[PDB]
Amino acid sequence: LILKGTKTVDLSKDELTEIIGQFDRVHIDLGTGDGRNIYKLAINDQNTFYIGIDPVKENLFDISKKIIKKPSKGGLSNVVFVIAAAESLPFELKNIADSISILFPWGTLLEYVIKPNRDILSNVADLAKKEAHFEFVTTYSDKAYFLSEQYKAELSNSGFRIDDVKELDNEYVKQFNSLWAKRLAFGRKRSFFRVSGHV
Repeated sequence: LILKGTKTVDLSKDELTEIIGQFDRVHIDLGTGDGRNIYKLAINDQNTFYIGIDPVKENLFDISKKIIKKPSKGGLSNVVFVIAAAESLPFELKNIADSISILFPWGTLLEYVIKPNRDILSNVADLAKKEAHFEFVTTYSDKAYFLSEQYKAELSNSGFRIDDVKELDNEYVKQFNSLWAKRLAFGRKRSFFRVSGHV
């Protein structure tokens, strides 16, 4: 279940394996949103295949129509948008990612990362390969909680070993091309949190 411009089509496990073959790394961005964060990641690193997952295709149409253009007009060969939700990830993505990111999640996905929801995070952990680097960047209102043993033990029980926790400012977030990230970055002073480590 992927997007070819504004049209939804199927991609089989084989086809995907074939594509991933021409790359040394595969990164997955969950709840990718409007696909801009992923777009910038890919354009700056042609040695990685980027998979942006999101349950709402309407928000992906623009970038989706753009990545499919010829390279001369902003097209990209290392991107694919998957239409799925954290509650039910596609089995084809099992044990495939070298790295995973969840950037500025909203709604239920934010809840799953913050609570945390061990079951849901467990399913996300299944998308990563043995190595697997991960990054969770969140914000709620405009750091000790994430460094607590409780949160650390729960994420660990889900397959996520925290190596670092950092509090980022608007200045940093101003770097993201996401319209959602920019609204967040350009507004009131706000606190951002990045929990990162390995699977």
